[PDB]
Amino acid sequence: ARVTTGITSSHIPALGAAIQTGTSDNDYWGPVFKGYQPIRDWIKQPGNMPDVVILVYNDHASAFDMNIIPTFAIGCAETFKPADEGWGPRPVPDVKGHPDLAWHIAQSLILDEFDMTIMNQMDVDHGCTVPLSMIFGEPEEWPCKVIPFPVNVVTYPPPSGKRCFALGDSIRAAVESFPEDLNVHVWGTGGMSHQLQGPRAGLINKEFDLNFIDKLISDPEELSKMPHIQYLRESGSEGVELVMWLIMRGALPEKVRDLYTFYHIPASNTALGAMILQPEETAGTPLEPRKVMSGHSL
Amino acid sequence: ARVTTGITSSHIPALGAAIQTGTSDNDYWGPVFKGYQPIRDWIKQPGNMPDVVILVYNDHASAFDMNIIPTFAIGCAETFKPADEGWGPRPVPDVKGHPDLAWHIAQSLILDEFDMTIMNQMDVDHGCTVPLSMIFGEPEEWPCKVIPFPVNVVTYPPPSGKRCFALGDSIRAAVESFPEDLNVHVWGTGGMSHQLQGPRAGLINKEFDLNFIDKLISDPEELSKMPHIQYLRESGSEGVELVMWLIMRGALPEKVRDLYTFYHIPASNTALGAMILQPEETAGTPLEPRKVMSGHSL
Amino acid sequence: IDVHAYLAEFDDIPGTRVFTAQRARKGYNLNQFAMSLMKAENRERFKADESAYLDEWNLTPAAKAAVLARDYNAMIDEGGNVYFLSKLFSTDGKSFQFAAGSMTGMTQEEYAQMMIDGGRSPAGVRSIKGGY
Amino acid sequence: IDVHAYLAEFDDIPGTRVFTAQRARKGYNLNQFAMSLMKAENRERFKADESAYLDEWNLTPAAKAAVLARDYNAMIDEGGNVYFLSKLFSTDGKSFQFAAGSMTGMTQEEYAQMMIDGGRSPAGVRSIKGGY
Ligand SMILES: [Fe+3]
Ligand SMILES: [Fe+3]
Repeated sequence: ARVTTGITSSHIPALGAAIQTGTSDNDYWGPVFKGYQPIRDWIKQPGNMPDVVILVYNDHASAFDMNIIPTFAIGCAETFKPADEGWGPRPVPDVKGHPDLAWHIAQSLILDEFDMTIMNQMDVDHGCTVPLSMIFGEPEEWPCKVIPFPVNVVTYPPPSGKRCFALGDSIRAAVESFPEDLNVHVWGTGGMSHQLQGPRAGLINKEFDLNFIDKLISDPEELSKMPHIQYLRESGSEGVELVMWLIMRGALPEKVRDLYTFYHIPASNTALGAMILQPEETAGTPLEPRKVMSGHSL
Repeated sequence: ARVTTGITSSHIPALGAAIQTGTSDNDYWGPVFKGYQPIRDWIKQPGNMPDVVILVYNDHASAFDMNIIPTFAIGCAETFKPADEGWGPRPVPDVKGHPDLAWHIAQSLILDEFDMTIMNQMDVDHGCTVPLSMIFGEPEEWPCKVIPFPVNVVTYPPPSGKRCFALGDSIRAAVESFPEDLNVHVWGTGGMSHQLQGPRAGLINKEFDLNFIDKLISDPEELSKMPHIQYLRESGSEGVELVMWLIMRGALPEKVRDLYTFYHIPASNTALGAMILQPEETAGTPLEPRKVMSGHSL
Repeated sequence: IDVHAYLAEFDDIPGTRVFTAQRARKGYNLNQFAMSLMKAENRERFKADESAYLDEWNLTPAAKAAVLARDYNAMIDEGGNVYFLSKLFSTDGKSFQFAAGSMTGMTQEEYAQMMIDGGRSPAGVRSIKGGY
Repeated sequence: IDVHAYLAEFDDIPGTRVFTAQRARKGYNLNQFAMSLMKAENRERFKADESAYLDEWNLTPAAKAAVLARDYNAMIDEGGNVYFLSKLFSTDGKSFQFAAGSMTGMTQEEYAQMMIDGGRSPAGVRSIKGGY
């Protein structure tokens, strides 16, 4: 019944592995996990923990192969098992969804002219589970329900920044019209700048990244006009994942308060970003410090 | 690169079974197949045979089960096998697609803000092959390429008539931007009025059906405003398939010329409808008779 | 725009049960079982012993009985969808016309005569509260 | 709007092969092969005899040789997509950073140090015709 906060976060596999192999506290990973600590401590606080999390991420050729490629999909199943992506199933708890809210949202988006693909059975890869591990740690069960929302950014063309932004506003409407008074979150996961392929792999554009976060907060409507080619050219071929952050942003009102922001280079092949946004109207107090930028180059 | 004509037709399985059991000439089916003769002859004429057919239909829980429900899908596969719907695969040649044009339309539609689901492997059920058998007979191989275009009208809600209408125009734009000078057709299949379920099964509304045909030709814009509830009320719960007709209609200009129209009651549980529309500008000469209505009740 | 208003209206149509999310969720198992009959081997196994076959699909006692009794109205009440269920009467060798007529309480002969005569008239079976 | 104009600019980005429809169609067998490595059973069989396993996927000799040589740049040239191919290097026990670094020509160590230092700068690698 209410989208109280928007959170963005990285979901690269290397983070789940640091945890798995118990190296999340070494010289390399330590600064990264430390940067998530404030989010961890914030979300646990009473009234900050969500009932349902609508997790926007892109399937990494896990649940969808080359035979079926949906632009937008929504998981309306009861349970979602962690996918086996080559190393065996990720050793984390099964993701429990919320069929009632999920189906309600799905019906609303179609009536609102978004050509949704409803999924009643699908495995969730690192794109969905790594963010849960980063923010909720290693519980025996996730502390809330999760509605997986896979977006295609693998096979071109992915949806436009303008479409994603609009979809975000549609989700907020469907959530607000849901009878139960749930505390709902929208997480935009992926990014930031990075390139995994070819001679240009290793590309990082901190200028692009920081500017993106900046405009995402104050001028999302203008940011949603940014064409695909600009993401690719500037942030790397895989940096295009950032379009998904616009879905989260669009679910929030015009005025938002950024309670916390973390930016770090490098995290495997990427520049890592994570933040907490809440509508100015009901926002809480920002954290101290409000912004943190780690990495040898920062 | 050209959408020359729009054709609509029934796609009920009974027509396919009639052909199979050589009962297509009996007292019951003869009138029906007699009505398609003019179309079979017209299309086969020199220069009427299309190069490609974008066949719009609704999967009948064949290619898609309860686990994946796409609103709009497009088959970009090179070949499609007839589905086994309980009797074994339909004994008709394999459907050959047009990947180049298929992928072209897929990309254009997504850029045009339609959340397409690309299918690179899918069986085509009776909704797709029956119309083929009705217009091309029983060739050893279908005379042209076919691009399957499944639309969801089984699980609610199906797309809106307005969305379907807008989609057709987008398909035409996509076809028109394809570098090759192809003769493309857009067939809207399904309908007309009927109810397969409950105490109300058997319902037929010739008034509604006849009005639908009329408005689809002269005022599709108003027809695309008709809400789901009206189809369900007046044309039976399964008569909602007619929305798919707006997709075919939307791909044709404002001024079209109806070359042929056949309406017959009954055809199994339904009221059968079939017609050939063409842009007034390049429309061929209407057929004689241009309009025909069969059925003991007509 | 209002999903609740949209859905509420379908309740005013007599002798009709629109396949909405609520029904889809209820008949998930029954509809998936029906889908399994698209495979020739599954059909043979089902035919061999129907009851045993149904036990592997966790249907509710009501749904299971409806299938074994081939009561399509009862199956739709349990969340089944006509298009999914067509797989069942198809493996039975029946047509769509058979299944539809069987749900009207009419005899296969009368249902056929009715269709020949123009089908069931919408007059009086459109609105429950409007009576038309 | 101009689907052709849209795809055409992807050509001006240096050292980058965007996964367009053209590449997806060309690498369909290679990507579907990689997908199969998600099932442990397939992983083990492939590992037992890669060549024999690959032969069941009807890859082009170029695509097969690329896989056998673990040449990711070559694999991408044959239509492979990085996320599908991750199944392959994950099968080998390699990280995403190893795969990425292997396509740059630098030694694993040089690539790692570069990332620590801030990664590859966009300067000079945004436009082929522009040279910036
Ligand atoms: Fe990702
Ligand atoms: Fe149909």
